[PDB]
Amino acid sequence: TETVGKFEFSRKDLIGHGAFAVVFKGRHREKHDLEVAVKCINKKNLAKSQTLLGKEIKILKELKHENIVALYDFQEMANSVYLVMEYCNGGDLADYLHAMRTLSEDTIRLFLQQIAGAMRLLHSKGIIHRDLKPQNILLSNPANPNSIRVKIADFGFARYLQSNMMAATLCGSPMYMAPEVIMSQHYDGKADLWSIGTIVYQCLTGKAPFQASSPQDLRLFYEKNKTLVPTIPAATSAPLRQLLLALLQRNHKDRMDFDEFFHHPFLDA
Ligand SMILES: CN1C(=O)c2ccccc2N(C)c2nc(Nc3cnn(C4CCNCC4)c3)ncc21
Ligand SMILES: [Mg+2]
Ligand SMILES: [Mg+2]
Ligand code: NA
Repeated sequence: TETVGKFEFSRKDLIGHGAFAVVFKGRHREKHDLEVAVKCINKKNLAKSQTLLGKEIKILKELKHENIVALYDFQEMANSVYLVMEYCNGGDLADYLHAMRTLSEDTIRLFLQQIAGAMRLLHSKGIIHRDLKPQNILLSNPANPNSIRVKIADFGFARYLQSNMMAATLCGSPMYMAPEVIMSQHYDGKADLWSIGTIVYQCLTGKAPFQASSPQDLRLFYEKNKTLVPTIPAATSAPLRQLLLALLQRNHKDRMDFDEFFHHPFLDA
């Protein structure tokens, strides 16, 4: 049993691992019924892990929203870092999609309304996420789709981007990266809208809109297709087709912007 502030956890209760973080289920030391998740360094990548957890604290201490994973407390020292975070009892969207195969349009709408709410706050604060993918969309059941609450997670790659500036750091997951990102170009907040389009498309169809054998293959594909149109099933509703066509636009200047996204007809219906 380890303690971090008024919280505790055991390393027996592993609920996630990646190259740059390990997450354990834990609880409040006084109110044992209050569940939390404690994110820790992965010692196999100590320096980068330490950097990314520190960045996540910096960003999440400024973001409070029902559709963003909460940061209850944290502890940073010279040689260790811990985050005490919201425990999402439904796991991730990736596992949910694997089980369901595809989601209904109505479920996609409910989830995307929530993602949109979170994105409105990121956008108003001038923050870009840069690692949106189903593994980083968590679910919480307060077990039918109307009651599922979605939370964007894993803000270790997120940054402030001033509205007249562009980012250029290569980060994210290649299958969810906007063309401009994977092509090593400058990008802005609209890169995350491409990622969201990709997630929506994957929920609808069970596949990636642009399949490739490797990251390199995907990049070459984007490079050689200056006009790029996703294959959308004919049976798709007209508003969802319109949303996907506008999000999955190769050239960022032309892509759907945040105001259009937040007010898109698909999200009313
Ligand atoms: C804070 N945090 C994270 O930063 C995060 C971010 C990205 C990806 C994973 C994370 N990890 C593991 C997180 N995972 C959970 N919840 C979670 C995981 N797996 N499960 C399953 C399902 C039910 N049955 C068994 C347990 C429940 N909440 C918060 C998490
Ligand atoms: Mg991130
Ligand atoms: Mg961009
Ligand atoms: Na993609």
